[PDB]
Amino acid sequence: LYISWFEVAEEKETDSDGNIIVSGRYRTKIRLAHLGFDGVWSSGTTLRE
Amino acid sequence: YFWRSLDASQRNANSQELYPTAWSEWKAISVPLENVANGIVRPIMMDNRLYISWFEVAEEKETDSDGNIIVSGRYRTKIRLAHLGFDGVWSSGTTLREEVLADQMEEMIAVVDRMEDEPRLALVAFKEMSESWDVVFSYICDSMLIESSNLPTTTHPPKPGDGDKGLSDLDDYGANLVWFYLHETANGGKAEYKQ
Amino acid sequence: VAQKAVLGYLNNFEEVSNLEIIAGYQDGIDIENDKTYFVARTRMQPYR
Amino acid sequence: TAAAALDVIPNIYGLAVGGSHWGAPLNAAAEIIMIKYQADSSKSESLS
Amino acid sequence: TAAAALDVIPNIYGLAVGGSHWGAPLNAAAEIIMIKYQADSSKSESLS
Amino acid sequence: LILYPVIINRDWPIELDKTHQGDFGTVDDFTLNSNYTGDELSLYLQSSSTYKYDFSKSKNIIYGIWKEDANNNRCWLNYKLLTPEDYEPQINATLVMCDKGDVNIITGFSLPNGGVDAGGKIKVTLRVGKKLRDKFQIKQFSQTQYLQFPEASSADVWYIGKQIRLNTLFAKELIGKASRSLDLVLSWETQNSRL
Repeated sequence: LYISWFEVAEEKETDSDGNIIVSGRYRTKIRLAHLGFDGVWSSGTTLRE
Repeated sequence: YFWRSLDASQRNANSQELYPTAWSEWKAISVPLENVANGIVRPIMMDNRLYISWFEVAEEKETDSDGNIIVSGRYRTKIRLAHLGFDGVWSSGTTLREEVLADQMEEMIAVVDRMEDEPRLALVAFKEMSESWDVVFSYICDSMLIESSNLPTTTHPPKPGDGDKGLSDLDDYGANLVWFYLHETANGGKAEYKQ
Repeated sequence: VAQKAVLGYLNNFEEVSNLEIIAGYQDGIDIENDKTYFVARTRMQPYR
Repeated sequence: TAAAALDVIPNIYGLAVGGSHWGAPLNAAAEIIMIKYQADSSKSESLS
Repeated sequence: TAAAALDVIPNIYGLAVGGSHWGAPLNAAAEIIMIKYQADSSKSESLS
Repeated sequence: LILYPVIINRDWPIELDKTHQGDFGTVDDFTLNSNYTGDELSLYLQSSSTYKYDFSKSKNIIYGIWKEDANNNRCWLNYKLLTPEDYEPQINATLVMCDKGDVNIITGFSLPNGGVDAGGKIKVTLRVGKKLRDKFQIKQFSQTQYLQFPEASSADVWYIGKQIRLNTLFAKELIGKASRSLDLVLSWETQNSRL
């Protein structure tokens, strides 16, 4: 058995010109966990970001 | 914070008075209430279950697409509710609908049980003192903590002319209710509200 | 004391009766014999 | 309790605002419970 | 759990943004485990 | 929607589309049989429309099935050398082709030049049968979650068309009674409530 989801947060990136890149951008990542044979949940982990 | 109760029964049949037993003990409340918005709270007891309700708010410095700050100021706010377990201990408490309001609606709360119908629904409302066009924010819940479904349609539908926003049925209803308390006031003028 | 204990159990059982299903996945193509799994969460916060 | 209550207030000013550690009151409450347990357990010893 | 869950939200506004203590939920979970152990161990005493 | 594993059908490929090419003709000009073979595709091209491309003039016409790709690898898969005076010739080839891309094939008449010729052909696109998918469904009615089976045309597996409850509102009774006492909960009435 496995469990899967994702998480995301916005980051206020800025231009080379120092100004903010007002378009907005989103750090996000895929998350997965699994159950051990001993009947306990994995700590979970992240795949590609 | 503490709560207690008083019975109106327990009089002697002869007495213009009540037994001492009528007064309950004062009891502590365990919820970490210090985040309260404005030193304000309402208890509700229904169906033999006790509940406690309030709200909280904080300002957030939002900014324009142009990067500049939106100097009008805006207020993240949220409705909070807790209840006592049968085992005699307080719930951890929870949040209902959230908002980030364009203004600091902060003039306290109104709460009651409703029987305009059999469900015995739970309802909470908040207000701001536009003496006319008083501004209201509110939520309604099924006792199983489900947002209540059915309501009468908006008295102020969106775009009632240039007032393009109108109101959401929910808040339209709540507004009517609070008006039924602070404008409909033959029971007591709105200045009396605080007591 | 036993009353207290059972009231606690009942309290948790409330949340059990308030559990809300979220999603499910089939073990395989044969719905009519393959097992299936489901996930659900609490209405009350914190979400469990 | 009072410590977390105080720490509810915002921290930051100027061209930015930074609020406060939202969970602090709830964290404190949990620890308060633990502290109660700590005292209770310690008392038992003296009686014994 | 709820404390860390709440503290997931961002803290900062204006010309800057400052997020939240990313590890807080995992840290809380670890401590939760420890708290479980604490209770269990304490129970053993009463039985003994 | 209820989810389930992705699994290859392992039968005839799903035909995607067809086109016609050469100096004449239409997409209707050839009938293609394309059943799968275990590991391999298999094709059985029944020509029509010789009379709409080339017949009784060009001879030693390559009536062929040949490959296509992003490079027009028009490599011969199977062909008959004939005069298209036979208006509806047939040719066929098993195609291992275990690369699970979308297979493109040309099917029709050509001169020995194998191109830029009066012989005309259609072109076809085929894909591996991904679809083993079947419906099963989570449902919501009133407050309760529930399930229902498809009205499948399958054998009479009793599962067909059945419906199953997933949740209960029992909580309300607990609230109403435990608040007071467990005895009310344990009452025969409670156990026999038409919840």
